[PDB]
Amino acid sequence: NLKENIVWEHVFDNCSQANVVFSYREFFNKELTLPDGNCFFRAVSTFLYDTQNGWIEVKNMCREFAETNWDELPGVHQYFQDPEHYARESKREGYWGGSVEAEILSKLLKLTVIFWKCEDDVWVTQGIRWGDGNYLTAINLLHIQFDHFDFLVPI
Repeated sequence: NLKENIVWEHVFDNCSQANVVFSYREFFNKELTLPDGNCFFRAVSTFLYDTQNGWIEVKNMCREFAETNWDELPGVHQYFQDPEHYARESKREGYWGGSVEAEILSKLLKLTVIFWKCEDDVWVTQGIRWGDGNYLTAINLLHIQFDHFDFLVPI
């Protein structure tokens, strides 16, 4: 029961986490992303544009929100000194998206972002969430081994 039986526990700022056990195919259809280091941005691109091909625009909008709204990003502050530092690192070859950008996008887009942990391509066992919504009002990502992210579309 994804709408009522989840015990989300505060982590930090707008981030919470939970043990939540379900076969993801009962609630979602999975859309694969290219297995490169841009997979997080590819998954969000699929949500925004119906194609993973716009992943650079997602990286761009994260950098821009860091510049215009730096004060609202305490999670980002744990890892980056200022917006210019974030822009420098996120443009680098080999940068991998994740929790930093989940915070940024939840606040830029004003919706919830959820990472659903799944290690056997069937069963989710944990969630981590930025924002206060449930999965129907969220960007849902399947978070599998080696920090690969695929996109999940609610049924």
